[PDB]
Amino acid sequence: FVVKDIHFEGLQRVAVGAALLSMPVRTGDTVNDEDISNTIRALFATGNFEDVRVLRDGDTLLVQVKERPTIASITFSGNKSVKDDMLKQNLEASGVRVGESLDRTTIADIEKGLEDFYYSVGKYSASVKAVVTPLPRNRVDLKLVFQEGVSAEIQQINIVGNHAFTTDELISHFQLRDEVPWWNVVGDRKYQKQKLAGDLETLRSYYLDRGYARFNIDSTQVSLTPDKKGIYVTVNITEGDQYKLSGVEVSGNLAGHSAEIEQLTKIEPGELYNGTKVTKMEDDIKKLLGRYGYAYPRVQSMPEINDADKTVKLRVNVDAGNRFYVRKIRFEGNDTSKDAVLRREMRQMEGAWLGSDLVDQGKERLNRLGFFETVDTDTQRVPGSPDQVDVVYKVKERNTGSFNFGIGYGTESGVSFQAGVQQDNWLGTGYAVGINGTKNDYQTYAELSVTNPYFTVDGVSLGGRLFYNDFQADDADLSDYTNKSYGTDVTLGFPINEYNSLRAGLGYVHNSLSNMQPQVAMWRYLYSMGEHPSTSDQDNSFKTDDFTFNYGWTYNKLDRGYFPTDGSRVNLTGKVTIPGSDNEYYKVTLDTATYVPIDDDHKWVVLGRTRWGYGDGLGGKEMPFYENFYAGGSSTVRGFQSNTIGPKAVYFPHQASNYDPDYDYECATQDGAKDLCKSDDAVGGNAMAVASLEFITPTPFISDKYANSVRTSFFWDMGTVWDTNWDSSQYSGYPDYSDPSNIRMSAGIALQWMSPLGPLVFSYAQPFKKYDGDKAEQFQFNI
Amino acid sequence: EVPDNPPNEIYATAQQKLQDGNWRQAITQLEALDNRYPFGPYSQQVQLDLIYAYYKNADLPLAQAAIDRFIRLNPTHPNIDYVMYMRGLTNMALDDSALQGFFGVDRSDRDPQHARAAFSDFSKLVRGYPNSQYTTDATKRLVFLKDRLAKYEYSVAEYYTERGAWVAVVNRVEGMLRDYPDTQATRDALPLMENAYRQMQMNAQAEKVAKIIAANSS
Amino acid sequence: ERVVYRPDINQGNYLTANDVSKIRVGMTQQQVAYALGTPLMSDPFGTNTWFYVFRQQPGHEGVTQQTLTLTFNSSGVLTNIDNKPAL
Amino acid sequence: LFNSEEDVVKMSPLPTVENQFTPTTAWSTSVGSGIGNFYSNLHPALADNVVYAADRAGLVKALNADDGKEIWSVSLAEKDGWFSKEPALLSGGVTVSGGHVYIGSEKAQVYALNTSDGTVAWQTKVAGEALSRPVVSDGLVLIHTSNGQLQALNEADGAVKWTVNLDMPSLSLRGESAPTTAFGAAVVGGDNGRVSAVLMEQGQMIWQQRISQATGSTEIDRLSDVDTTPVVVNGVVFALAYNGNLTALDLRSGQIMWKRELGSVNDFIVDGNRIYLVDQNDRVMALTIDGGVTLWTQSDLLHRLLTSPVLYNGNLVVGDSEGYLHWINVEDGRFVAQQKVDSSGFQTEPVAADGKLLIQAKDGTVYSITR
Amino acid sequence: CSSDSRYKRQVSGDEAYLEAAPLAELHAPAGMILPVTSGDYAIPVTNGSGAVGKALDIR
Repeated sequence: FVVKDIHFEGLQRVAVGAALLSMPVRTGDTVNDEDISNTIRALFATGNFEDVRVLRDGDTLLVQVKERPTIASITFSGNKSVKDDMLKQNLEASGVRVGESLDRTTIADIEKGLEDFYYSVGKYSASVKAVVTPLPRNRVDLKLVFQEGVSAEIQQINIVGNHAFTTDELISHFQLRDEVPWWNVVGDRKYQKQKLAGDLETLRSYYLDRGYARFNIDSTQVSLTPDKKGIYVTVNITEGDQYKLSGVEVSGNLAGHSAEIEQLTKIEPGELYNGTKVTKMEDDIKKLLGRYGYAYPRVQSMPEINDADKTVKLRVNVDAGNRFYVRKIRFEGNDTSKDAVLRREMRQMEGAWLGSDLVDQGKERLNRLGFFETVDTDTQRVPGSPDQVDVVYKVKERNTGSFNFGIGYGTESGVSFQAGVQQDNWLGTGYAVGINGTKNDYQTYAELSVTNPYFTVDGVSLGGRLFYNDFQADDADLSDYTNKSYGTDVTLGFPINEYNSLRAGLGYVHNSLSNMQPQVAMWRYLYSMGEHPSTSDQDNSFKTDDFTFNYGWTYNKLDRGYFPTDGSRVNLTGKVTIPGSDNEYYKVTLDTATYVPIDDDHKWVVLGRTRWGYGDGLGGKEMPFYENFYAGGSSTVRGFQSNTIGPKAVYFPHQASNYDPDYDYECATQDGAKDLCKSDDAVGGNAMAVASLEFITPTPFISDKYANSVRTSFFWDMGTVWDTNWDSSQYSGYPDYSDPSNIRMSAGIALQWMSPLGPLVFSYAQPFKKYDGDKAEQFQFNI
Repeated sequence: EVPDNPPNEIYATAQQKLQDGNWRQAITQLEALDNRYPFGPYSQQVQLDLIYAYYKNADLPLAQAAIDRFIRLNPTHPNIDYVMYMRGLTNMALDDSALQGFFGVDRSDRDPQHARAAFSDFSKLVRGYPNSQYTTDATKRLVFLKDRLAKYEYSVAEYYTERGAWVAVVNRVEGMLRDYPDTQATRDALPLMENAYRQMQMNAQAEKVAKIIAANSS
Repeated sequence: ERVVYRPDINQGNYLTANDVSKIRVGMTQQQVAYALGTPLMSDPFGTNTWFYVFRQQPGHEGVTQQTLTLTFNSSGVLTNIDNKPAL
Repeated sequence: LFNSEEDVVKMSPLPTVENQFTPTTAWSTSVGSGIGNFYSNLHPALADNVVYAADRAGLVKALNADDGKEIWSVSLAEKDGWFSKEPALLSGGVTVSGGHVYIGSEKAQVYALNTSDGTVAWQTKVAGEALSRPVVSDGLVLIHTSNGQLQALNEADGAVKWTVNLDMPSLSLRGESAPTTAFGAAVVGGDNGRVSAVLMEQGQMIWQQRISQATGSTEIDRLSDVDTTPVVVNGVVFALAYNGNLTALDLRSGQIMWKRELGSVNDFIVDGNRIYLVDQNDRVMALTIDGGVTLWTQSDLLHRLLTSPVLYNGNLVVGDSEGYLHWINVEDGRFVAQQKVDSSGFQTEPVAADGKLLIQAKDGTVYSITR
Repeated sequence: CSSDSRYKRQVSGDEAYLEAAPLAELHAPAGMILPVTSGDYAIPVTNGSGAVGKALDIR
């Protein structure tokens, strides 16, 4: 037989000639019946032809084909929290995907491959059925029933052969404490075989430090409890005996640092063997040789375990590299900010021997940078010299955009709103933009704030802040305390060290007031102003163009730009007045941020946030009441309304405010509340002492897609604001705050939420100790 | 968006929504073209259109993925010069594309990561197709791109001139001269190395660079 | 000026006194490079002048530097061990 | 509301509540917290009408086989160890031979409690817990442990004769692979899916025969650990593989007479020429001894988590882990009686002993049944 | 929805890159010879026949 025409009955990925070429008998080649069967298998060797029926019209071949190709979709059903793409990936481990050859044989290969995966999920009561659903002209949907019944659970690890400790104290020193003996309380358990893999060396490292160099885990028998749930394990171990580290005999290339390498391995001979200390002491040598330039130091300890006295003998084999490994360095991930911004954030320079932590401190400086999401590098050895490593600092930059909002219910009332947005160095410009402002009837506030933090080479933080508060506090007119405040604030930072950086600035505080509030602490500073404005009336205006000089300095040794976990930061900032001011005063403050990790996983770190402030006149004046300090609200003592903690002024017995809202906006005025009302809100202390005691807390029930910058954060908030300029005959039958014995107290949790608009903090705090004129807002809403 | 029609109807609606410019819909035709029906006679032109329509949807690495698809689908094609352009043309827009330019913020002191890769492809054009319609603009890419790749590592060579790492000046300045001793930045990094030896009491080696300035800056 | 508190900058690629004594005028580049490795600077311009040049900034007044050039010939055989300190 | 937070699997519990020979209790005297949540081979035994029963919480009784009153009682709650306390926790069943109640524990001890008081007349350790009830013969206590070790402990005073590893399972699985003495040879299964007869008197391999699959690269039963423990009625070793796959094979060579490598067999007894066997459907089926020829089967038992089919009061008795005792017709699979006497599910087999039907569930400890 | 998608045929909007930047060359003096372009920096110069700008058709 010799074929004159091959009949092609449906191929759909293999071409007409490409099928024909896979036929060992081509059109014109002679047909053998063995070639026909060879046409069957070799078109079965197409990997796309489900069935191949090679016949012939005498010789003229009739190759009737069924087709495997494109699986046009794959459907999952019963695809529970074990994700269907992972169920697709064991299906991809079955060689199956969308747009693929469907051999309809690998159905159970998907299934039993997933059922074996379902075993290694953590379940065993979990099955799966794959369903073929045909789509146009060869195509198929792969529907997939997943019959997942229930999961397995680790119940109790029976560690037999334990002759040094007890099993339960190991389980305590794997994870556990007690459960209500009128003492501490613990949690729950589930199965995974890698937790089994982890605790067995937590078993061994519990042996490796207490002696026990011939501790060995002999065997392990997981109980197949016949339920597919009960995971008990019968583990055979053997402590061998206690062992001692009885001597260090370090040898090899100690690179001329032999005493130092011996000093890291200064041990007690006969001390119970701590193999965990030994490998540490190897790493002590490695960073020693690393900081000595030897980027690749071999250090090989060897405990010659002397069972005859139940000791070990530490041979160490050390071998360092060469010094000048940091030949040059590279910088990647600087597509948005330049190299020299990231390049100046380093302590490791090229043309040097390796300081092993100079790479790391600069990476910690890059961790202290804040224009990042990741800090990484590629410290790659350029081959060709033992003085040759490229450190390719590849990092991921900032996630930008942040918003803050307040509402005055505009366009359903008077057009009233609070704005505010932060650009977080938009596009890595080295221009951090955060701009806010608000327009109500009460105020029409304007503000500007941006800086190039490095605008000149010495770290010129080119920050000019602007403000124009067209603030009136309008009830109907300029009757209750207008203040049109306007001007600028240009401030500059300069690094005095690598973790110490100074600050200095100037303020132009031009205020335009009218009909000020008919009260003591308002007029008392204005009595210190050289004015004597009307006690019983809001008819009193004020124009101050204050020329003020600002200053400060910061400490910065604390980890991360957007989720730190360890270290300390001090942030000095204050102000003072100069000639040309319309008032002579100072105002000094400081902020601190010190992180003490109780958990060494740093899921629980002490975060102490406290605020201090003091200010008075420079002689013959006061610090203004509008610069007197406050607390409450979103402050370090939250659970309050805003401006609750502080001194409480007294309205003079007042008449119309040049317009009194009738039995509204009460200032001891003519309509209501008259005859020496007391200003119940915190009008301000010229001194301040407040604190907030926060903690890192992990979120063990939250999808950690975003928890890298999400910090649930408990607190116990407490403090005072008090005026050292406070009167006490003016405030005789009124709140006196001349002393900081006004220690408020609240407690609760802060909920920092990483949005694409930045971290969003929210609080609930119940104030359980308060002082005069405090107000309480437990449902505390912050940004 | 993705149709399950016959592919030439999908290809008819493909070349519509390309010339309609419906790249949200044009790609979904061209994807339904070559993925559902991987036997298109236009599946080179579809994958030509895919590099096009991905880039026409500004899907730069997906144009590059359709490039590598077209590298895999048609490594025998007269429009790999297209690919070698659209490779770098991705890697032009893959490298620096921020909105920060109107306000006077540089992006060439920023990394030339894919501008290195664009220089590769626009050289791989003018190597692999030194004749094509795409080869002239790629030659127009390269001599311009070497100067963009000048100003990054010049800002590195100036950085060790800032650092006082004067060995690392010379390792960067000659590192520029090992990279591009034809850009104006290399003539002007040349005094930094001339400074660098001079600060390291290698004034004689520095005055060697002064005679190098006497030649190479000319 | 009068600054008292500053960041401080080192720069290695030096040679120790052991490193000078391992090598000699007449020794090859390689016999130098077996004990010292490469320098982090040489002369591409001119012959093999292997610059192990230390620098350091210890403060406002004064500077720390050990400039050492190992001038090898065209055969890479050492012709100069130019020990030169700061200034 | 609160119901909507959980997830389930399926069984079909108690078809055919039957009382045609209406079952009652012989007595009920519950030992304590018995067979427990471990892979457990502890089961009640009834000897001398002095019911030497034990739990896993230490307590070993001798109840009396009329009312279950304590003839003696002890506790194997040892007061020290590497769990800081050592109860009974028995990986072997109750073997009473002589003045010795031999029980193998998950404390790795095979005791021998003196049947007059229950005091440990000897205890000798085995390699970890046992896969096996103590099999006491030839001066030996035959234990096949979870480590696969056929062990021989001196049944009179306690002394290890030969600890011989034969068939440890593929992934250290569990299931009974108890060393049965047949033709002088210890015949062991193995939850590697195999079976082996081995000369018991030193632990010398007569043969080893892989029958069929175990867990590991062919994922099989953890709903019911299949006893590969061979019931060797005569020199055809009758056994199961660990995937349930039944076999009948030579005792001196392991040459297969016939084998069901189709076996979903959970429990299995050779009832004459009719091998009565609990499948994974928890159906009882009478295959032959010279084939898998179904002489009869059962549909009245279906998804029950059964025990082994035993005989008592003229009916095929089988309890289940739903705690329902059943009295099957010894022929074609029909109930005659059915009994819930359990406060639990009967994990252990109905011990049709002393003219009674002794049981002990995990917390439904010792009841005893007549009809 | 304000999110849209449309872009037609051209080389990228840097038409400065149709102009191939004037490179101020560096000839080494004698005895002071420096290395040359290495790495990616290799320009087989062919502005021999070929389209720039919009004329470069991509499809």
